[PDB]
Amino acid sequence: PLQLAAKMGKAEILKYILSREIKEKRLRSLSRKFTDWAYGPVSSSLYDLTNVDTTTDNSVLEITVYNTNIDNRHEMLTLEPLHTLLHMKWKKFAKHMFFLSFCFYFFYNITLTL
Amino acid sequence: KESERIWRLQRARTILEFEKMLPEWLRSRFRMGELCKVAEDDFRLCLRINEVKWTEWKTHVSF
Amino acid sequence: KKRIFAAVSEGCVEELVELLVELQELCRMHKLTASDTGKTCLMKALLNINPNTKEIVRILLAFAEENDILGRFINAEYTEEAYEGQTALNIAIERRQGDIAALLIAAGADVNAHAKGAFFNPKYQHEGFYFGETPLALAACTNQPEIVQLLMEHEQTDITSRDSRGNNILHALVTVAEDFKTQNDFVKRMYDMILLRSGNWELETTRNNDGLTPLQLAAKMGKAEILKYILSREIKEKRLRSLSRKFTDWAYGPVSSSLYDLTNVDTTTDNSVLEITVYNTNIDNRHEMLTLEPLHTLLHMKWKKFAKHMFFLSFCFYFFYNITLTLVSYYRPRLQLLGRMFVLIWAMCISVKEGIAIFLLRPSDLQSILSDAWFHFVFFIQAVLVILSVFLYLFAYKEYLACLVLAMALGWANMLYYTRGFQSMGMYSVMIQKVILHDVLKFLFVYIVFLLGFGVALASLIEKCPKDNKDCSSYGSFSDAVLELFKLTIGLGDLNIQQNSKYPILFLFLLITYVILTFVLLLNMLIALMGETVENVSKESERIWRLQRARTILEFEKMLPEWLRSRFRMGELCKVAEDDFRLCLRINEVKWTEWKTHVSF
Amino acid sequence: MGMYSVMIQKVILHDVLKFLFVYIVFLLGFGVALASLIEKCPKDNKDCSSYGSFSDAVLELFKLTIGLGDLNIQQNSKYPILFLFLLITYVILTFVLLLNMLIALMGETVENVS
Ligand SMILES: C=C[C@](C)(O)CCC=C(C)C
Repeated sequence: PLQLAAKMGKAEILKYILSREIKEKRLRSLSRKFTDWAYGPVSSSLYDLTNVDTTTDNSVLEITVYNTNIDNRHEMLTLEPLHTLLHMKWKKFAKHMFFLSFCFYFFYNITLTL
Repeated sequence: KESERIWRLQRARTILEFEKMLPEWLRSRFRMGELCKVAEDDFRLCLRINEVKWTEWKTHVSF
Repeated sequence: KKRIFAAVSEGCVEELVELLVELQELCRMHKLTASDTGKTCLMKALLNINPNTKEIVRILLAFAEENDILGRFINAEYTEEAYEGQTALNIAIERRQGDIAALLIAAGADVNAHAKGAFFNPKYQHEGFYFGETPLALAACTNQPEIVQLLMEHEQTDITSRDSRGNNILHALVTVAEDFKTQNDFVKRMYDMILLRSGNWELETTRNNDGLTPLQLAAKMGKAEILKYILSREIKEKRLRSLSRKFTDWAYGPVSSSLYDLTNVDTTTDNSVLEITVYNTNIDNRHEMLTLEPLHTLLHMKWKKFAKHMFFLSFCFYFFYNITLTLVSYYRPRLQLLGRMFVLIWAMCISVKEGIAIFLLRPSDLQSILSDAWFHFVFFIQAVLVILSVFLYLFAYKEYLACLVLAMALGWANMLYYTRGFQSMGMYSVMIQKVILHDVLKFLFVYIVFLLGFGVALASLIEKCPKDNKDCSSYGSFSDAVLELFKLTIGLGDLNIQQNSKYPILFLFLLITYVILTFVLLLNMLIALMGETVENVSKESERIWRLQRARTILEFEKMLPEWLRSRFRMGELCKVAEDDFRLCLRINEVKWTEWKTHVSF
Repeated sequence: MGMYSVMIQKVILHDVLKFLFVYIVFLLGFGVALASLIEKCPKDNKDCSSYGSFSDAVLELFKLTIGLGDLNIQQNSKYPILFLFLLITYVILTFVLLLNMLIALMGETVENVS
């Protein structure tokens, strides 16, 4: 149902499931977000990436990034567990490699011109 | 006001494409380790997030 | 040890009443804390306020006072590299719990406990939470009126206490405000309540470690509503009349005579509020803050008394210098040496005047090269061009003509800086400086990419002419092809066919593709970009022009010498009745709309 | 047609005049620079230079402002690179900046005027 809500385009259901916090001890296992500590305006949320990170098959991030044809894939991509995942993925890698690809293509194009 | 969505989605698709380009041995850049809070085999693989909401806190504390 | 922690984590009262019966029997110093970060069970009970919170902390403090340790570890220290300064009272006040905080205060806690830490003193706003690092300022920051009344109505509450940053309570209240009013602001009313309840003037005279009062701090940080409240703070009570800045001398229907205070507002002291609010454009909120009455009338009357005749004098001097620079080159031999020396004297004067300015500026104002920093560069370049061209003129060189021609071509285009006097042309000039750096640069980069890509393709498509006279090909090099493509980009011609190219169809196809990409795509979407930009700019450029004129007024004020700065404001009040140290300003302002609305109901 | 006529009388006095003043400033500044850049012709027949006076340079700059021509190079100028650079700068400032923001100004004016 998580991947189905991401693929079909239901933004509010995906937002609710990805940030589902239950404070009851009996139903704590049915949760994905845990607040480690809260201090005024700051908060330490422990989000769950069981099927969200693109390490499994047909992950939620890959599903929500490769289905542009429904057009609702930015208000859905701006959700916290996806937005911070893409941002930190872009910080750790996929940015030095993007500049490396640009440098290789620039050298190839200038040596094709010369 | 709409092209910002398309540029952000294009950059996200570029990030995912570069992620898929990496080999299996180089994909050791995974997320935070186990919770240990599940207390049943600790099969979870979570992510630490320290997010700030100054506007939401100001509105909540105002009332 | 962990049993008590598990008891306080989820509020297991029965577990703790069993533990306080079992533990002390084995006891007959007690390391009840976590022994690694200093987190005692008091905090661990108080981060998560479970429904059973009163009795558990009550019996815990009863066990503490039974062992004669209640007065020892009540001010427990969260000794960790991030916090390093937390106590039980701080967490109790934060968690919106006043009863427990009242019980802790009655039992005896550290009222003035500095919570000095790296997380508590963030480098930026988003890095952490800053609340003044004191329980009193924390109670005032997190909208807790009952708790801050309890904290202030105490004996050893150090109200005039400054934390590691040197911030007072009012500095902390300023730093936690908002640039725009949310219509439900509590920091302003808590500032008001704290000011009236305690402190006369030393509470607001205390300076930050940066050297700022709460007034200057509110002006620098960008808090417009707090600055508006302080600059127009009127108290009608005789006991608290001294804590006021605006006094209404007389009111007559819609007109009013407000006696505003300029103790630290006029730019006669060091780091004044007017200079602070006019030299910090990078926060962008410096026109709705500059439009406040004690600043707006100050800038207007400063512009009336001076800084307007001097602006016209500067324009006249630059106009005469530019016209006598033009007439020297145009009337040059292929009697009038006074002009030929006036250019040298004025170029040297403006060169050193721009050199000291180029050395005294900060790198912060160079962002987006909009905050009156580009014009200094162009003025300095023109000045150095004139003197260097004169230097090569005296040395009997040859390159003096090129430098002097560029100098006078730059000088006539530099007269657009002096158009700030008029509002209608000021809008046009600020639009010039905005669109050249926002939309024209991107189009220029894209078109340059499309130029040097098609330029080398057409240049490499055609070989040399059979006669080798370089006339039958019209594209014999890269520079020639670049110029010939740009000429047809303008629309002048030279797009005909049969240019000795071995592939006339491909050459024609590339020319048509370049024509489409430039004339139909880039030259048209440039229209799109500014067209969308101006609809947002036409109501925003007024702020930039007014701020530029205000910065010009302040710069001309700083230019005046000490003896000529006798144009100060109105004299002493004599109403303070204590040494009459005030230096106020008479203001007769009219509010017909406000009076009509007030009298209508 | 009354709407068209009142729009004529409004925009000529509101937007066209400011653009005309700015462009005239940019014309007589570049006009004397290019006129002073080139000396007299060696044959002294006033045909190899094409910029022999201020009025000639003003007319020849305005002609290429319209888009008629006469922007070619090697006009007997002692500094052909500087002359070309000044011509390109004038072309940018007129065709790309002033002629385009004039479009911006009436474009914003008419939405309030109509
Ligand atoms: C307004 C400042 C400008 C646009 O850089 C003028 C440039 C003119 C030259 C270099 C001759």
